[PDB]
Amino acid sequence: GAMDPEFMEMWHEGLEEASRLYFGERNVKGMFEVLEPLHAMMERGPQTLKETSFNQAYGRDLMEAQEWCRKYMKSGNVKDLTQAWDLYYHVFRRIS
Amino acid sequence: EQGEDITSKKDRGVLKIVKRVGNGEETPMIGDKVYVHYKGKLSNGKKFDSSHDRNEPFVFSLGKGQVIKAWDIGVATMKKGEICHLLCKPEYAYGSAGSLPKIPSNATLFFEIELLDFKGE
Ligand SMILES: CO[C@H]1C[C@@H]2CC[C@@H](C)[C@@](O)(O2)C(=O)C(=O)N2CCCC[C@H]2C(=O)O[C@H]([C@H](C)C[C@@H]2CC[C@@H](O)[C@H](OC)C2)CC(=O)[C@H](C)/C=C(\C)[C@@H](O)[C@@H](OC)C(=O)[C@H](C)C[C@H](C)/C=C/C=C/C=C/1C
Repeated sequence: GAMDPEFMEMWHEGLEEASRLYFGERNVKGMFEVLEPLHAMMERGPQTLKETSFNQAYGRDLMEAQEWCRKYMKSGNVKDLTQAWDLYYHVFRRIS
Repeated sequence: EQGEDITSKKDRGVLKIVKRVGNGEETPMIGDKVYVHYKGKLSNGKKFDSSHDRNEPFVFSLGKGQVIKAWDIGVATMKKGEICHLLCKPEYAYGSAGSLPKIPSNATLFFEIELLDFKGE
């Protein structure tokens, strides 16, 4: 029960780590390995009051961030990844 | 180069100019949440970023290494409402690794920073 992590904590810890890998260590591969399971978990949908609020507040923004990352996969244009990180930052600064 | 050396080592690594005087006595303290607008330019004057493109003030926690050293040093000297220019040698910015694609290895950076607000947490 108490130990089961929920959306807000998983994204807070995960964005932190993905950002360290990308901006700190220049490791795009590692960054994606952290972000992909986080987007994949959103697909199961909110299972709690806290998760539903989180999904209502932040779900659209995170889905947009994933779209920019998917574009980056095709374009290789770092500006696309920068757009994604503006959205991840926008979410992170509000949940933190 | 133009500006006052604000580094603790006095190695001219971060040079500051006040563009608009602020309103404190107070400068932000370690760990404060700081809210700014900013513009970043390379040494040839080419813009690489402006906070306004994110549609709200840029926020970070001071003195935690969340940002490049020049910012942790420079913003700690500012008063609320101040605008300053910082010239940032690579040792206080992105060093030999750069921040590609926009920022090359061994780049001196220029920032204009407006300190909007700061709070304890
Ligand atoms: C999309 O645009 C980027 C910012 C762009 C990137 C490219 C550079 C040209 C630039 O255009 O900013 C730029 O103008 C610049 O040079 N900046 C931004 C303004 C502050 C000064 C400087 C800087 O230090 O950026 C920073 C620089 C690029 C990287 C850091 C330099 C210091 C070093 O110690 C850090 O090691 C980790 C890495 C980026 C930031 O200011 C962001 C806020 C902070 C981080 C990523 C890390 O501190 C991270 O550490 C885990 C965190 O604790 C954060 C809060 C965790 C959350 C989830 C992540 C948010 C990510 C936000 C990213 C944003 C808005």
